Amino acid sequence: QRCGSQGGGSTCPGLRCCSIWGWCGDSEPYCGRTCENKCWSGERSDHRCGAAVGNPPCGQDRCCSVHGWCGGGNDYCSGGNCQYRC
Repeated sequence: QRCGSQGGGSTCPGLRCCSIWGWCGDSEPYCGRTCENKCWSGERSDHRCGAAVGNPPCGQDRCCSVHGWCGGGNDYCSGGNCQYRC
C-alpha cells in the first residue's frame, strides 16, 4: 500500500519498509538505499523492537520476535514467534 511522503504520510501495515516512492515492501528497493522509513538501517543498537519502543524496524533478514527483540532464524522469524517483519 501507499505510505510516507509520497503516499499520504501513513506507516505501512505490518511495519514493512516504505520506499522513497511511497510504496510498502520488504526487499532491497524498499528497505535498503532507496528506503524512506522503517528501513533496515534503522534497527536500534540494542536490537529491541515492538510497541514498547515505538515499533522500530529490524535489519536485513531479521524479524521482530513476540518477545520484543530483533534477530535471525526461527526463534525470531518463524510461525508463532514473530510479530512483525517475518
